[PDB]
Amino acid sequence: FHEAVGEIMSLSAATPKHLKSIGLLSPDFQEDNETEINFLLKQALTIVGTLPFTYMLEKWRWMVFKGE
Ligand SMILES: [Zn+2]
Repeated sequence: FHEAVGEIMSLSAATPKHLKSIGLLSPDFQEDNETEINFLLKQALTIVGTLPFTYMLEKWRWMVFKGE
């Protein structure tokens, strides 16, 4: 829960909608469907990248500690 609450803020803070309202991103900047794809893939390579590895490592550790 702690890390989830810490990460939800970072997820929203990185949106171009907030950036163009905070002044760092110029208002005359329209996000394209390709930049959205690039950002989503960059996020995915971390989020969905770390999931199967985490599950497999935990399954292996649980099966080792259980003696199977
Ligand atoms: Zn933290």
